[PDB]
Amino acid sequence: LILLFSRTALTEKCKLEEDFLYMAYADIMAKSCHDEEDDDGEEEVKSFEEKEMEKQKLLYQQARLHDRGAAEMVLQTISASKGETGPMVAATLKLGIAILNGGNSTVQQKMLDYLKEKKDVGFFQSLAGLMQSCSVLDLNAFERQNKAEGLGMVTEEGSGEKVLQDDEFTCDLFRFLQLLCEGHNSDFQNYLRTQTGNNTTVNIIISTVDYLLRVQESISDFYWYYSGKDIIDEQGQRNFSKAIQVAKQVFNTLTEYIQGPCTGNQQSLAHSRLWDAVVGFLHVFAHMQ
Amino acid sequence: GVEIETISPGDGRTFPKKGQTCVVHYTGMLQNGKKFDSSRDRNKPFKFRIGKQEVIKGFEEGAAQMSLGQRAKLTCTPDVAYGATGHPGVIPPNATLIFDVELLNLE
Amino acid sequence: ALSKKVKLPTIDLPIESVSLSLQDLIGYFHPPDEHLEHEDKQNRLRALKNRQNLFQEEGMINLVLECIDRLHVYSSAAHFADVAGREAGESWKSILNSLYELLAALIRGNRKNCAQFSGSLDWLISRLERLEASSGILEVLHCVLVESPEALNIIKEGHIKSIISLLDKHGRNHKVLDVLCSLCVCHGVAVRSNQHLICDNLLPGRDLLLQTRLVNHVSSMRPNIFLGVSEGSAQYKKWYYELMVDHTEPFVTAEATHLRVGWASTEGYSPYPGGGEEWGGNGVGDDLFSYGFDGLHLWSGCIARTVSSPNQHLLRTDDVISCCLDLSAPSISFRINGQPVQGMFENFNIDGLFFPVVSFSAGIKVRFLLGGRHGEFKFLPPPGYAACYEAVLPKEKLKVEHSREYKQERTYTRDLLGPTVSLTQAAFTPVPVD
Amino acid sequence: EDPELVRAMFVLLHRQYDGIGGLVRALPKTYTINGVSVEDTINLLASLGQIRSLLSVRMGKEEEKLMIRGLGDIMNNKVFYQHPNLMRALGMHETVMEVMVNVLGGGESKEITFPKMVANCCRFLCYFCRISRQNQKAMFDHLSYLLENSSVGLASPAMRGSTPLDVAAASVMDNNELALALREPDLEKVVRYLAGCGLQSCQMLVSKGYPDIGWNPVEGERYLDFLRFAVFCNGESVEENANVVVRLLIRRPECFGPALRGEGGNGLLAAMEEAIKIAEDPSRDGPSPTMGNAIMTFYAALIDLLGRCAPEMHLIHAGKGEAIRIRSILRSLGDLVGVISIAFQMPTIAKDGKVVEPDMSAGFCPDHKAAMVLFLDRVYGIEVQDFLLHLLEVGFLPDLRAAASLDTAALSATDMALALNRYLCTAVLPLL
Amino acid sequence: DILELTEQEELLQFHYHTLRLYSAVCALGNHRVAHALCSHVDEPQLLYAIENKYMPGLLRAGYYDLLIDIHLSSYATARLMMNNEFIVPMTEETKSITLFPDENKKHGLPGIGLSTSLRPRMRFSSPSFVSISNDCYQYSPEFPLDILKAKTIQMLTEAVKEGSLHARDPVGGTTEFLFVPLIKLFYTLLIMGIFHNEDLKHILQLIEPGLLQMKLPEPVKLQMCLLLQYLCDCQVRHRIEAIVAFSDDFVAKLQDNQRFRYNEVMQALNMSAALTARK
Repeated sequence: LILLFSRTALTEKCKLEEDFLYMAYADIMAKSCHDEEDDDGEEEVKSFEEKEMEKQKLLYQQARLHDRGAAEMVLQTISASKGETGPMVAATLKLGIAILNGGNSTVQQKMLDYLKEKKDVGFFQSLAGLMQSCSVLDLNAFERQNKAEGLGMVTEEGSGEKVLQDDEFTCDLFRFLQLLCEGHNSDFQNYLRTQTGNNTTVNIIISTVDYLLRVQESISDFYWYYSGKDIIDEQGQRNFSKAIQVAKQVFNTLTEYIQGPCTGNQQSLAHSRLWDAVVGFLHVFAHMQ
Repeated sequence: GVEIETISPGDGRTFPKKGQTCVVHYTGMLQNGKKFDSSRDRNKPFKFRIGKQEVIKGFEEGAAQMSLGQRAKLTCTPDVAYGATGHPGVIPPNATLIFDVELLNLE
Repeated sequence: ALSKKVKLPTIDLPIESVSLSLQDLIGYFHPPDEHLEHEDKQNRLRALKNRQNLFQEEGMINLVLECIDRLHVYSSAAHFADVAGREAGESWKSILNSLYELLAALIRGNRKNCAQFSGSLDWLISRLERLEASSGILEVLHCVLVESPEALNIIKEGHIKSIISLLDKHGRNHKVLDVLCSLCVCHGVAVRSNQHLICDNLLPGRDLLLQTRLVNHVSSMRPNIFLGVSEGSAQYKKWYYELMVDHTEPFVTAEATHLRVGWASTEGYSPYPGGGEEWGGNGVGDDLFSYGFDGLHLWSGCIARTVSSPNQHLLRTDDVISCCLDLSAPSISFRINGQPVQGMFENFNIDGLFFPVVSFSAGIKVRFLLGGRHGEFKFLPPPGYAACYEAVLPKEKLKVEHSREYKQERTYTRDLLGPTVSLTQAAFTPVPVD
Repeated sequence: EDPELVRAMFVLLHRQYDGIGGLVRALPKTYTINGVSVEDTINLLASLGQIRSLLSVRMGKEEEKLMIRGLGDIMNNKVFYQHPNLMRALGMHETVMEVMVNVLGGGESKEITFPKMVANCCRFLCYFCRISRQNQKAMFDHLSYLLENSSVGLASPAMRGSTPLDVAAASVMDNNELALALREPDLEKVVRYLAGCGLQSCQMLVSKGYPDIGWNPVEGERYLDFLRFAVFCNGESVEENANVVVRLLIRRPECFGPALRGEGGNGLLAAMEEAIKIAEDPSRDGPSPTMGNAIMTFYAALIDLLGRCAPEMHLIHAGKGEAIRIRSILRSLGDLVGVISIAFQMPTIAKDGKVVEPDMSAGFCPDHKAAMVLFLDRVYGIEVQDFLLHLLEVGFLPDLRAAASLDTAALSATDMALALNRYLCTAVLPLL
Repeated sequence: DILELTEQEELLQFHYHTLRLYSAVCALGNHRVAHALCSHVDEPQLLYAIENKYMPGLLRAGYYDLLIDIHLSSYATARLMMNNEFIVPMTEETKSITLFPDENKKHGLPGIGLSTSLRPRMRFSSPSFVSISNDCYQYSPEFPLDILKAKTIQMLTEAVKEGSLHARDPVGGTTEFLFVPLIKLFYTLLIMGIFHNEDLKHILQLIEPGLLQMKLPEPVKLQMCLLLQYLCDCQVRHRIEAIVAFSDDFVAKLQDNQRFRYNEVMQALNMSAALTARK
């Protein structure tokens, strides 16, 4: 099955098909590896009798999935879409974060070896396209949606929002980036900026900084729009929570990029447009508080 | 128009009239032994009614001589056929047709 | 540079170098040889498609195809070969086929570029005006049909008739049909702008229409009585035998019901179930050399030779059949129910030998009445005639045989019968000596 | 081997494991017809099956006739307009869209110029909007591509200029939510499409050359009509769309001025007189025995769009809602102030008389005057005594004509009196 | 002859490509080409070609594909396209449908059941080559299905009996050339609802113990997957019919209960739209 998916993704199409079977099986695998609840749940359980067993079972499930070549399948499926946002890319990223949970190192080594031995160029370009295709708060869309059928949702057209086109997809993509670079992986940290073996170099760091600047500008514009009001709407609460979660995920991804001592990544951060983003965030915080 | 070569004995008293269906189990045949359609391999009766000219006039001109239970060999002039080109796809142009019409029942 | 019939030693004409270049180019466009692994095959296919698209864009926005068409000045088999150098078009067919194959491969590409060979009429009619090779046209039509079907509207009734006429003057090659399959639905990818027009136009031409037959199986029956007629030492010339039929229902399976009581020529007609361009024939009165007698119709080789006689009817129940034989003066007349019929047969196969035979189909019952106690003659023999009994050999009993076929329907035993037409091998004649 | 085999195998395995998924997917397709209407549903199902069978293959000469016959058979359907939910869930609109893509093909070829299915299907699908607006919501997604390929020439009214804009107009007929859901890029697209109609005209009707039909050109009015439908509502003017529409229209000059000088143009005081002197006595062409209505109709459509684009005053915001800036901008486009003289003239001439003389072909229409008075009411209004003291009437010549044209005659009346009556009905200037 | 083509390689290819052309010209529905093709090949010829044993494998598959593309092409395609609509009418006979035939919650036989859906009309044609305006049709000739079903069942039983023995010499050509066209014909006859209840019972009992136990090649597995998909689709259709049959009674009870409660403030009291209607 994994060979079938890999050979379907390897053959060029210049178009992302539907492939409902791929979606169903990626969802099945992601739910199979999602044994944990990632919440409080029960009371304070002891942290060695069950925690070690849970880690061992997660490692066993990840080994079962990736011993057949799941990592190569995920990389090929990501590189297949030439920077086009699609549900199949979302399913692939969900599978990636499902098999990369816990900061596994064997899958990271396998992906790095595959990328080095194949000299792939479409992966980084696809990642840059996905970053450029991400969404923002879209203040004008929220303003238009606020005034509907006189006031509110009197028309009852549907339960949709049309205020953040891709927020779960963006969070999944950045969680995949963080997990893929987790564990102070120095070679993988340096591989996202240089690509020495590759003929064409794409800087993921600058794209991440640009996306952070974009979301900071969007949040500041939302605050400036809402500065005249006094009470918080429920839609305002949901949009604020989504924006805060996306910004927190981007910040975590940036921390994992330079968590270990990496001179090149630190200099790239310093020479980027980070400082304007931090200035805007501080300006937002000083009045949010 | 048509030549009637009887190949079976007939009573000669019962004749097909106008306004009633006639059961005919024939077998078409082109020239030099070729054929194109048979109406007995399907094992179904072929019933047609006289008056609306839904069938070619060759059958009408050929069924006015033989009686019930009499098998005859028919020949169709291209002038009395469909036309200069005939039926497109099964009849060649300017070609005569051979039939083996037979009357069994009259209703 | 040598198109204008210039002097040969002035500017060189390196046929060997251009042949080597063409061979290297054709081997350079090799199909990816899919028997190897998927990764390398996919890489080769991607490189080939990108190369072909780029070559297209670089080449025939305004060039390449014009150069190839100007190169195609070979309109004579050997005149231009002799006029310019020793030979010019020694291998024109192979290079033309390979050039069209590479052209179609370039047209395929990434399924996004089909303009020159699919949106024009002059180049298509220039291709169709020669009609020597069909590999390139099939490839380009198949690729257009796969990508986006829009090159079939160019194909008109004239092109279809020209392609069909290729099967008439030139023998079948199974490639024309594989092309006409590509001018059809091809399981979904169809356009009814003109493809259905030409599909309906395939039928009235009747140069593609084929005829199929379905005939019942029949066998020939002969007794052991051999005439053994010779020249100079003849013994008997008169014979008379009759047969009876009781169950003779027609329409058992179809109109193809065979029931013949006459004779067929020994030389020319053989017990073979098929063969021949003119439908062959495996019964009496089936071939051109026989006549047959069903009582009404005497066709031979699909030729209308019916006779006229009063009270014409099939060989129904209680209908006698009589036969007459003569050797000095050819005069054969057939009498049914006491009334002789017309159709006198003259100058039969006097030279040689012939045997009494009869053909029959399924669901028939016939009786043999040769004479004596075995055969009771219903009607009296004509004057000057003798019954078919005097030609009985001693120390044997007359019976019927299998008419020199191979094997009948046997369940357990599986015997093989060797070459034995009759009692002798060289000639079937008596031995009068002095 | 044979990866299609393993693909089908695992598809079947997953589908048989996840029966709940098949159950939830199949249920929206299901419908339920009651009793008697089975017979009329069978014919509809057969017609749709024939359409779907012809969908995969393309259309030619007789196939267009077959499709039109099938559509004529499907129009006289009882349960067509009685079960809109079945019509939406049965996926006909996707079939018609795919047929449209097949007909258009690559584009800029127009092998067959006979769009009649699309207009009838769109109008009959969008006529009902009180129930199951989800069909219009679905067509809103296709609206972007539909506006992308807005070709010229519609066979149903024998007009040219915009083939599929009727579908868009029916899509934004009376839906305020759909109008609010409109975005900026498609408005930019239609603005650039309108900006391309600035080329001058030499003959009575010519696109590039070799004219065929020279009755009446309307190629410049369809875009304005679509913008008017997208900027207004049943009884309200959407300000969010109006602001971006007027900003895009004012950002670049696209209205060519055949009588003014310099950049800009849009001079009514000369162009209207040129139109009424070139269209009343002569034909649409210059040299003609004793442009046409196209230029004046285009100007009236632009005026209607601008008037409906102006924000409503003293109804929601009166001087405290940023509308002052846009009102001043609209006022700056004086020639626009001095349109009362334009509204005063009555260039119709009823002619007629004693010896029959029926039918008019080059008559001024009162709808254009209604457009001028609507623009005046929307922008300036009659809230001040100055306008009443300057005009004292909606019009002297039209009112005198209406007073004179009052007789029980089948030839003098029922030809122009209806238009004047409608124009007087639409005149609310003396009101308020 | 007819069997001499097993030696002549070129003539066998010629005839196979002629059959492929005949299949390709008349496909995806056609008006007059089907009749002209039926002029050349008739019912008894096709029946003997599909029932013969010594016939070459290529010609057998060609004749099978020709028969399917002439007769069972348009109707089967139309039914396949409509099979994803699930339009269930409400009459007096559509209420007697349950999820299980008994109270034991038995799964039951997927093939046998009561559908009461909106099936298309099976209207054939009887042209006899002397007629006019013969365009709306399904079958150019009148195939006798009563003997066709029996022939198909008999040949399927013979084929599975031969394959159970695992003979070295197959029927035609090899083990797949005799088996792929037979399953193709059986599948394209089963999807059209031609088979009756007893034929469905025989088919189900044929594979219940087995057809899936021996070794099969790839195309036979493809055909088996298609048959299983059709069976599961029939099960889904039965489930949907049972669901809507229960839903009619449930919504009737809900309407009765809502009518029992008195809550009306509109001027048009006791109106039908007060139960279930937006306005």
